[PDB]
Amino acid sequence: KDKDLLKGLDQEQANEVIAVLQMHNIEANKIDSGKLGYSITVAEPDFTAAVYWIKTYQ
Repeated sequence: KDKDLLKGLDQEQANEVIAVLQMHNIEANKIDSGKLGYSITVAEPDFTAAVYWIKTYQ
């Protein structure tokens, strides 16, 4: 249930991503890691939805 959605996007920038996820009322989890920094992960089966909502942020 942990995948890199972003790379090195700090909390101020991640606020964009967490917002679009939270807006649709989906399991949105904020993950910290070394190669990742700050990113947003979602429920494992809902992986498609996470990436889907970020398509409008590309």
